[PDB]
Amino acid sequence: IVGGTNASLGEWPWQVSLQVKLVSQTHLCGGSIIGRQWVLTAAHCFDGIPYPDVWRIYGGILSLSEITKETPSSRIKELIIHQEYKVSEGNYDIALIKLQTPLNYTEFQKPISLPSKADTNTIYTNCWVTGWGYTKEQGETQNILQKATIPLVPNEECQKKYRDYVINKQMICAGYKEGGTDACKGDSGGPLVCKHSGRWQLVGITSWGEGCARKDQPGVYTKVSEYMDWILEKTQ
Amino acid sequence: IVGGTNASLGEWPWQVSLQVKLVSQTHLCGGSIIGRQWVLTAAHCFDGIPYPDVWRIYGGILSLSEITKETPSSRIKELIIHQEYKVSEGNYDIALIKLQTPLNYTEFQKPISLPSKADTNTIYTNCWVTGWGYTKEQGETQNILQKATIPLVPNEECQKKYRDYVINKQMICAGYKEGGTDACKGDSGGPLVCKHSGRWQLVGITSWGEGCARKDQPGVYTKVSEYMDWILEKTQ
Amino acid sequence: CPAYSAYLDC
Ligand SMILES: *[C@H]1O[C@H](CO)[C@@H](O)[C@H](O)[C@@H]1O
Ligand SMILES: N=C(N)N1CCCCC1
Repeated sequence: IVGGTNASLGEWPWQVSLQVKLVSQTHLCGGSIIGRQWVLTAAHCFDGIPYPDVWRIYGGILSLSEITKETPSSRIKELIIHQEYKVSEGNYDIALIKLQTPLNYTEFQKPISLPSKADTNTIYTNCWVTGWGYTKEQGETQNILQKATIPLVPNEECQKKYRDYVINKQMICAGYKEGGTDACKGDSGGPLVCKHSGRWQLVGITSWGEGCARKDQPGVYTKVSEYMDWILEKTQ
Repeated sequence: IVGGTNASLGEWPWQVSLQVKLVSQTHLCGGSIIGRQWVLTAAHCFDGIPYPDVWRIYGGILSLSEITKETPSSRIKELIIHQEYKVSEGNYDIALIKLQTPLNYTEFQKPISLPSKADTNTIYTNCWVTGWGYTKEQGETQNILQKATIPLVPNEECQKKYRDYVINKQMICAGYKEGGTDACKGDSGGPLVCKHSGRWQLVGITSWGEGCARKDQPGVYTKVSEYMDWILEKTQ
Repeated sequence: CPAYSAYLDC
């Protein structure tokens, strides 16, 4: 994250590191526990490596440094990427992951609530980004989970700050007019969460942005409320 | 290479390193540029990691040190392993990598001539093996490309040493009985080039033999002259 | 890796 600080154990108990094991293992993507067997991330995280054997998912951890090979992994029973997702595009950037084994919930490992379809036009005032991405452009993966509060930029004002690219209603933008607060490389698939009724809700999934925290270049996030029928369909 | 010495920038411009990139990068194999879009290498270089969008190919570099994010790298569009190759056995050990974008030849990066089908049984005499492999058993990957010359040993002299392994007309052997000069780990898929009529031509591809220059343990190489049919058939 | 890619490799 650009322009944030260490999180604590149990602040963000839904956040997971997705890792790839080839010759060596490494963090690539964030995601969110939404149920015992279910993790929600971005489609672009599996662009290059769509083989689920290869992937490891880790929860209740504050630093990647605390993950070895003797650490229990959740593994992909099933990888559901929205059919409409095209491998080199920003649309339909969302994937569901069924785990082989249901997770045991703890102080440190909890699911986040999803919004109603009814929450589509709701205005959130208190929104946070988390992950182990870069703190700067030309940065490097962090050991300690980062967090940052970010204001939602309404969709029309976000469109006009990206003339080249096309902002959907199924996208949601966050950032300051200048600002150093934003998601970066390695924050892919991580949650934008907002507090609405005193509880946390996954409002967005880190998707794409032009640079990290550049002046007037807000981050763009898959808007989860808009995929709630897709989520019920693929989870039953 | 074992028994080798520092090659020199331009000495072997067909030589490429084959590397697995996630965030990190690891030199795993060598190959030979035979075409703007074509690299020839060993099938067993992709047994452990058969996923293509994880591989990177670097040509016209002398050291792996040279490489950072700056350094441009070809990517696999198609990976064509020999249909009769079997991980159990070391026969038909040959693979063609089709590069995404065509290569732009220089002093440092040029193809190499394939042998002709009729060249089978020709005895070549000015034979070189190149690669970044180990310089000793249980050694480590080399920063700077290593060249070494080596005599061929004909089949039936070779097949004597490989009591349980079948050495056939589709293979060449090369090494010194008491010589201790050979191809070690990381040289697999790398070229065995023997200068003949007047130019260097790829005669064999580094294949197998657990051991590096054990006395009386000559390197086995896929005999490129016996897959000319296959190679041209696969370059429609 | 385009300009918009938030993805780690690049
Ligand atoms: C060398 O030349 C082409 C020309 O576009 C490049 O685009 C490509 O990088 C290739 O390797
Ligand atoms: N939020 C920003 N800036 N992003 C989202 C993650 C991909 C890189 C750009």
